[PDB]
Amino acid sequence: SGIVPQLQNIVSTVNLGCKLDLKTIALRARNAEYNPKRFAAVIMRIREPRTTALIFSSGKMVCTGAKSEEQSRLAARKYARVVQKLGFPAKFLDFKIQNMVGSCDVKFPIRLEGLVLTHQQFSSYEPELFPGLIYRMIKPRIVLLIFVSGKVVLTGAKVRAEIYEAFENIYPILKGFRKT
Amino acid sequence: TVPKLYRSVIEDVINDVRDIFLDDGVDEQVLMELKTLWENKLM
Amino acid sequence: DTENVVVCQYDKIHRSKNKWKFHLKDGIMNLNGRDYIFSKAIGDAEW
Amino acid sequence: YQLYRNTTLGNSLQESLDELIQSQQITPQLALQVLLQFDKAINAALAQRVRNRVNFRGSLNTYRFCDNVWTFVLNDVEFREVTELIKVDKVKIVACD
DNA sequence: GGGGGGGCTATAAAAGG
DNA sequence: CCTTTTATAGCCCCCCC
Repeated sequence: SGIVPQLQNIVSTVNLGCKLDLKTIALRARNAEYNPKRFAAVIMRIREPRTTALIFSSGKMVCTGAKSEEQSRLAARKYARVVQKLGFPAKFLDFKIQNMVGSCDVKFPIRLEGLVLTHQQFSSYEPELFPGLIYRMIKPRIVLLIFVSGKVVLTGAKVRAEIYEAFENIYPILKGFRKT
Repeated sequence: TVPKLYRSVIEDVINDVRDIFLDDGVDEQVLMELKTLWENKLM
Repeated sequence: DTENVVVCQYDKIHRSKNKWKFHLKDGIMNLNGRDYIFSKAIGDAEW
Repeated sequence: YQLYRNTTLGNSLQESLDELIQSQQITPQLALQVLLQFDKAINAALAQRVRNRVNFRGSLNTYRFCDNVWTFVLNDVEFREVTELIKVDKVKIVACD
């Protein structure tokens, strides 16, 4: 296909390597939320790259929302620099992408009920519960959400190749169920 | 309808602290100075 | 001249993506130097 | 809520008190007691007295939430009250629950 | 009253009390 | 479990137009 899955979300983690005083961070940093009674971490956002971080008092952090590996690492570097500037000796240890989400359109309708009937060992489809068919691919280990509209979501990837590979695998299967 | 609320609040506060000033041994004149200082600062 | 400020209490603050909606009450505002008051204030802003 | 102390009303009060404290006419404790009385009075007057609605739109520059208190900063805002327009380049909003 | 806006449902993954 | 993110999409209820 001249069809290329576009990355939509990446979740990464990194270890700042030092304990953090979350109250201080919430009071001095901009665009921060801290409500320990409901969630133990500070929630901070930045506009470029547009992402949301979850910062724990342990010093570990989760970065979400970026659309590229480089944007994910950059964003996390910025969050770490903010914390750094507030006076904490933050490091940048073991950065790692944990999940990647892609999406695309095959440009044609799909016979979902047909697909689930013939691929009972990889998928499940309950229209009343969720309008999308869930396909658990084994290689690569990726989960796809397939809709009758032809729109496809791929998630569970650790690297970009798994996303592309999973879509190349599913495309011919989907063509086999196009809607006349 | 705003100057009204302010008068309203100043009056209530002044009336409500009179006894405290008295219990502290502060001359009621000081209380009136407070109200005056306060009202004029608004202007 | 003025530091435009609003001091109030919130009923509900909401966000979707970068869309925020504010449901405020009992507020005293000082805008452009003048003083205002509201029992309820509803606002919208993009972040 | 010691929320309404940094308002025109509340600040003029504190300034007046500081003078009296400065000229030793009242003690700090008494001043504190007066402010406490003010809190009850302004809060009570707002809820029972005022009763109008306002509307505003703008771009959110920053937000913060800690100790259950929201602090925003909007830019190019437009405060709308039936009788029209109030435009401001910047406004800071502090809100207690 | 209704619509539209919010929420629910489903998917992956990390953080740590 | 709490929470965040994001593509996708049907059905639910409710607010105040």
